[PDB]
Amino acid sequence: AQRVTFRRRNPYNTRSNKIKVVKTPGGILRAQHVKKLATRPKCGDCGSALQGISTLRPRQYATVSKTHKTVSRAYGGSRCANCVKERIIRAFLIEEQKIVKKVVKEQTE
Amino acid sequence: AHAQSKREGRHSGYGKRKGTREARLPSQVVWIRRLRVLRRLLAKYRDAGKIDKHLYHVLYKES
Amino acid sequence: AKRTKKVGITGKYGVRYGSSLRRQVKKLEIQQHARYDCSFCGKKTVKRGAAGIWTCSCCKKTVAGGAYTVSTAAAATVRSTIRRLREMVEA
Amino acid sequence: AREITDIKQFLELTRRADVKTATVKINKKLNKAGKPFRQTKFKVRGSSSLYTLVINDAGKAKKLIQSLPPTLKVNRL
Amino acid sequence: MRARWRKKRTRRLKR
Amino acid sequence: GRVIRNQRKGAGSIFTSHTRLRQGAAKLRTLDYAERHGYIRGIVKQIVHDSGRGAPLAKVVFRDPYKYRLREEIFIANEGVHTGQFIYAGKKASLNVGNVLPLGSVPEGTIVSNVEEKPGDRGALARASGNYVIIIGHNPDENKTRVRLPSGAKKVISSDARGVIGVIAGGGRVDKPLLKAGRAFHKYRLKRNSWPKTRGVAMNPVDHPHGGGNHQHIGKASTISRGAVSGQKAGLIAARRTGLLRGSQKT
Amino acid sequence: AAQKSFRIKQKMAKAKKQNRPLPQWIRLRTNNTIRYNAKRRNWRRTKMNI
RNA sequence: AUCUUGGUGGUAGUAGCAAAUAUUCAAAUGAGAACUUUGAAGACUGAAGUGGGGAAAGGUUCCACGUCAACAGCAGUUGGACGUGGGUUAGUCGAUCCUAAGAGAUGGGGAAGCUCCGUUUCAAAGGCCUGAUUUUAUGCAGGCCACCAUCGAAAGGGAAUCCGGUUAAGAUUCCGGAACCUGGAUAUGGAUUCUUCACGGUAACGUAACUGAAUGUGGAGACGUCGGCGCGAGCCCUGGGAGGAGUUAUCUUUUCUUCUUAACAGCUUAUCACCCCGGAAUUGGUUUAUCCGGAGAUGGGGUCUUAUGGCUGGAAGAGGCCAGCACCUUUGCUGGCUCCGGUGCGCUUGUGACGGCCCGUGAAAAUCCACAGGAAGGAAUAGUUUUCAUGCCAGGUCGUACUGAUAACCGCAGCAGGUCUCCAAGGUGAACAGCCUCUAGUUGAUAGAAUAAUGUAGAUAAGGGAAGUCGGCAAAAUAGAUCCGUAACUUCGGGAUAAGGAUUGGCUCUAAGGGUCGAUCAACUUAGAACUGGUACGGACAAGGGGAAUCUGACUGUCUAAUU
Ligand SMILES: [K+]
Ligand SMILES: [K+]
Ligand SMILES: [K+]
Ligand SMILES: [K+]
Ligand SMILES: [K+]
Ligand SMILES: [K+]
Ligand SMILES: [K+]
Ligand SMILES: [K+]
Ligand SMILES: [K+]
Ligand SMILES: [K+]
Ligand SMILES: [K+]
Ligand SMILES: [Mg+2]
Ligand SMILES: [Mg+2]
Ligand SMILES: [Mg+2]
Ligand SMILES: [Mg+2]
Ligand SMILES: [Mg+2]
Ligand SMILES: [Mg+2]
Ligand SMILES: [Mg+2]
Ligand SMILES: [Mg+2]
Ligand SMILES: [Mg+2]
Ligand SMILES: [Mg+2]
Ligand SMILES: [Mg+2]
Ligand SMILES: [Mg+2]
Ligand SMILES: [Mg+2]
Ligand SMILES: [Mg+2]
Ligand SMILES: [Mg+2]
Ligand SMILES: [Mg+2]
Ligand SMILES: [Mg+2]
Ligand SMILES: [Mg+2]
Ligand SMILES: [Mg+2]
Ligand SMILES: [Mg+2]
Ligand SMILES: [Mg+2]
Ligand SMILES: [Mg+2]
Ligand SMILES: [Mg+2]
Ligand SMILES: [Mg+2]
Ligand SMILES: [Mg+2]
Ligand SMILES: [Mg+2]
Ligand SMILES: [Mg+2]
Ligand SMILES: [Mg+2]
Ligand SMILES: [Mg+2]
Ligand SMILES: [Mg+2]
Ligand SMILES: [Mg+2]
Ligand SMILES: [Mg+2]
Ligand SMILES: [Mg+2]
Ligand SMILES: [Mg+2]
Ligand SMILES: [Mg+2]
Ligand SMILES: [Mg+2]
Ligand SMILES: [Mg+2]
Ligand SMILES: [Mg+2]
Ligand SMILES: [Mg+2]
Ligand SMILES: [Mg+2]
Ligand SMILES: [Mg+2]
Ligand SMILES: [Mg+2]
Ligand SMILES: [Zn+2]
Ligand SMILES: [Zn+2]
Repeated sequence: AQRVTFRRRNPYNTRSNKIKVVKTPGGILRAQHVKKLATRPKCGDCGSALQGISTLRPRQYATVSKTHKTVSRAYGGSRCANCVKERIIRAFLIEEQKIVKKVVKEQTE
Repeated sequence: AHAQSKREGRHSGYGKRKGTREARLPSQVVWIRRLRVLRRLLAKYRDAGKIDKHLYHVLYKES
Repeated sequence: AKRTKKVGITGKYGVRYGSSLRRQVKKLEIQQHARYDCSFCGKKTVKRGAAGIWTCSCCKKTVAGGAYTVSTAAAATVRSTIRRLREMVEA
Repeated sequence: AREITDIKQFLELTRRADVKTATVKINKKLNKAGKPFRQTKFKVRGSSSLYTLVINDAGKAKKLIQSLPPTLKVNRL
Repeated sequence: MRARWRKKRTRRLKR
Repeated sequence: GRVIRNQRKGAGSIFTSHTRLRQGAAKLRTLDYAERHGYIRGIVKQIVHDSGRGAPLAKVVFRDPYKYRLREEIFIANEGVHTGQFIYAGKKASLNVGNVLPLGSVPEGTIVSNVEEKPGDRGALARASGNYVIIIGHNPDENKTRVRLPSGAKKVISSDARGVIGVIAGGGRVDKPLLKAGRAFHKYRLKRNSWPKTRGVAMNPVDHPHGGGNHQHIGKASTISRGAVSGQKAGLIAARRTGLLRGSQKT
Repeated sequence: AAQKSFRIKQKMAKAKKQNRPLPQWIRLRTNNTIRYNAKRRNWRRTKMNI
């Protein structure tokens, strides 16, 4: 029925120039520029989206409190829970096997 | 008035058709409806204990 | 129903290109799109993703391999040669 | 911008140092039944934010208008 | 947090 | 006459390599103390397609010996190397596929790849998919390994020159026919402007030695002297013989 | 040309001011030989070439 | 001297002013009206528009007042003309910042030299942090790291704004209201601490906060394309009701139309993923698409992202629609209503989880955050903390009118040419085809009279049917859909819509195919039957001619812009 215009001078359908149509309190359709959608932060080990962390465009992370950007654990908003569990197991077991490695070497001496 | 008459089944014979059967209504759309009906009914029966999980599994593959 | 007598995956090429080229493409097309057995996790989930790169869906381990199959014959005989020579030097 | 529910909190706002104006709007509404009632919205202007208290019971409304400070420049409607 | 923000806090405490 | 196609290439304007999507140059680590005297362990973090190249690359991460930091190298992946695998590089690294050893430190018959021509060149020989060098001999007096290259040339190199154990991955690439002009189009889109190619006999005399004539034909011998000059070297340069090779090419 | 440089806009402003006929009183001056504005420009006739 | 420059004829009141369906009546204005303005009528574009905006380009063409000598190949009172003025308002939209292909100083090296190379190099190539000192904003105190200028996007990356109103001409820029970002300053509350730098939850993780230097590691920025499926939005369609308008010989509980809700904020809301319990063959779960499970399935119970939706604030006070009084009033004034639903292989668009494809695997940098680390500092009658709330100040510079083309750009021009892109209604129909219509826009393009030849564009034709002609050139015939029926040959994929047939309207019915809790609600698809007519019926529009062979190039693809 009613047709709409871009509200900015960019007339092309680029990634930065997306619109949705919206009905206003004046009863008329109008374009509304949409920002690009945020992607979820991803784990530094497996690549999965981190649970509990907010999804925002990069610079919006500067405006929000620390609880939106972290979780309450070792490697909070950086590695996922199962990645931290493997790091802990591996650290514990390899550091033990090192004690055994040295003793077995020290016996053979 | 025309839409009402089409609801009653008029204006729909061979001389009023110009798209193919598929163009009019895709055979895939007809399959998806059908298999979604059968899958729904099987789930209902299984969940009310009208059929066991063993009959379910066989019927699901036959659907 | 069986849909082709012989062209198989190469039925996408229709009558073009020559039977002998279609037939050679068919052998390598089957190999390149097969699922392979993962040496790590044991499941049949290794699929190609770009020539020489073979990734498991389950465990996420990638392996360098052949262009169209996970392991080329040359690389097998090398593994065996290297093992042989490794054991010669180590006593 | 912001709806405030607690009346204790609303009264703190009226006495805040940056708060020079308020508004009292009366809406004629209808409840679950078709019985009508006078909703009142109290709105205090603040600085960053307008705050509204919605009071449906016109008793509590009448009390609330009295307990606003006399410094506050209140616009009726 | 960015260096400019860290520096701001450091000035705020230096008073 | 005008400047022919083969002479326009050296100016390197539209004929430069298309490098936007490449990962970086594949190269061994710089040859340092650790590699000369012991070994250093790195991890294979990723195995990744490089545009333009057959073989996949391996992103190997090593610790820096002198500074607290990590150092990603880009190796050409040998067949069989996997993400998470540890790689050992140096004089004392063991004889396993993916490790980087000096050629002095490997027995006769070892298969290696990405071999250095001179020590510390960071890799030169057998880098294309499916290729490798064979060690065929040592000369410990002169400190010189002898090796067979993919071409079948034999070559003597320093025993300090390094290689990677095993064969470059992605082998058997050139067994699949391209089938379509379009596939060759996409192949050369990620390399350089070398395709398609007009035949010299389909051109006019101004454009190529072969051009012209009331039939398409070369008209003089196609074999050209090594001492010919730019603008003449089209056809078969310095050919020892010509015609269909009746036999095996191996030495 | 909606989004234009200042330098271009400054040249256009100059062109606006020059776009006028000769002031009539010049004709009355002693020994005047200027009859009309011989450097008048119009957007439909001749382009400014920037 | 096809002489040079200038001027002028005959030709000649001649060729001509014929593409884009189309004009008509009246009044007004005026010396004058086919052409201006208003009204009435008739038409057209027909949403892949003759509509509404922009990019390049133009540069005032925008708007008003005056106004017709020239220009608008007729006219002219009209104008993109002429004369005189008016007009473009930003912390949030762009530029500005970043890097891309690339361009390019310096150190150096070439070159007689104009200059050339090269872009981090065979260079002694810098500039931050913190405390102070209270001498002062530099030496001093310490530390810290050292890569290599700069330019290069008004479509890439990127801090932040919305609604309503307002002008002759400006508006995401003005006004009113309501927000937000960055930088700065900063003190009040809250929080934290005598177990100094918070607690809860088995856990996934939660919360209003909840120290953290150097250095390091991660993430976001950041990415192909196609396919079906799911979900959202706007639109379309449709029910009830409350208003206004139309039709009314007859019929029509009728036809048309209004019934809206921004950014922002609070609470709540999910596919995926994940956690706990549990321990699976009589294998189960499960997608339209067959994948998943002892590396822990199904099941029971939880956690999370907030795309997106709901409710509330914003906000009815706005906007919309009506009525009743005012009255060539500033232009009012007063009152009412502005509500509740349904539907889907719909359209457009956003998005999710997936799948296909590659010898193709589909930018970079600024910038922002988190983590690891533990430098350093910090309490008891008082210390810490502005990543929690609230509060204070500032946000420069340049662009901003209008056209964007059958008259604002380029093509000597007001030229049937050319020139990047967004939005997109109803019917018919497979359809963004063709044809008709609504919103919006236009009704321009020299006219009048007549109707010879010859044309150009469009048609039809008895009997014959390619006899025409270099040659079936041109035209005709065929054409949609459903059912039937399809040869040689073949690279077994094809050939194939082979060839060749039949059917098709209208009306009145029947049957089958679903959702939600026996009740109840709802789509279109398909098949059949009766009746019926000047045997018509893909009724306009739209829409293959086919076969038997030969030469030749394997195929799709490409070139002689303007004779191939
Ligand atoms: K959190
Ligand atoms: K080319
Ligand atoms: K060729
Ligand atoms: K020739
Ligand atoms: K600005
Ligand atoms: K830009
Ligand atoms: K991009
Ligand atoms: K994909
Ligand atoms: K020109
Ligand atoms: K004939
Ligand atoms: K072709
Ligand atoms: Mg959260
Ligand atoms: Mg269809
Ligand atoms: Mg199908
Ligand atoms: Mg070739
Ligand atoms: Mg030629
Ligand atoms: Mg020549
Ligand atoms: Mg020839
Ligand atoms: Mg020659
Ligand atoms: Mg000039
Ligand atoms: Mg005439
Ligand atoms: Mg003519
Ligand atoms: Mg006219
Ligand atoms: Mg038409
Ligand atoms: Mg029409
Ligand atoms: Mg005008
Ligand atoms: Mg005229
Ligand atoms: Mg005239
Ligand atoms: Mg003017
Ligand atoms: Mg901006
Ligand atoms: Mg230079
Ligand atoms: Mg720049
Ligand atoms: Mg941009
Ligand atoms: Mg305007
Ligand atoms: Mg304002
Ligand atoms: Mg689109
Ligand atoms: Mg404008
Ligand atoms: Mg405009
Ligand atoms: Mg337009
Ligand atoms: Mg022009
Ligand atoms: Mg034109
Ligand atoms: Mg239809
Ligand atoms: Mg006409
Ligand atoms: Mg006839
Ligand atoms: Mg006849
Ligand atoms: Mg006949
Ligand atoms: Mg004849
Ligand atoms: Mg004849
Ligand atoms: Mg013809
Ligand atoms: Mg045939
Ligand atoms: Mg047929
Ligand atoms: Mg051809
Ligand atoms: Mg031509
Ligand atoms: Zn992880
Ligand atoms: Zn695996």
